[PDB]
Amino acid sequence: MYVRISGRIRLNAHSLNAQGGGGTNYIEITKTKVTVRTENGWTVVEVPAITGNMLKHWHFVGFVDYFKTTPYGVNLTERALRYNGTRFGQGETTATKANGATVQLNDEATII
RNA sequence: AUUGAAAGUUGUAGUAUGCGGUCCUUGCGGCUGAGAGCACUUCAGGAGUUGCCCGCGCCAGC
Repeated sequence: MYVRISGRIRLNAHSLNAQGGGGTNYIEITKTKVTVRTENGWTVVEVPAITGNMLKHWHFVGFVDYFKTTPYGVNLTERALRYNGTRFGQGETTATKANGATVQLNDEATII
């Protein structure tokens, strides 16, 4: 099954996907350039935006939440329960399941 | 079909997690919209005008 969704969302008073850190004063929101008409040739304007990484991570969070309750919820990484998106970072060969069982990252079949 | 023929610089990644622009504060105290002032002074509801003129309580009644 393949599905595609596209639409518009109203959204006001949102500090989503800021730039600066917590300890730094004046946390700034992310900006991105877009190209529009303005009843003449093409012009680029800088507008607030939310990156696709943020959306993908929150989809991951929702999927983990809705897959935990299923009877096959044991088949999950321990990092997933922590909402940790770092899947098999640099410098490791084995991973830990949700129940504590170890899994070897040798073949894709067993991993999936 | 030619320095030629095939050739992903690629796959995973939340610049995040917490945080009262807050606590105290009389736009308050005193202050006559007050004192002097005739809506007064002179004015006939007045002069003239018949409740008039004619009229049997009447004739027959032992």
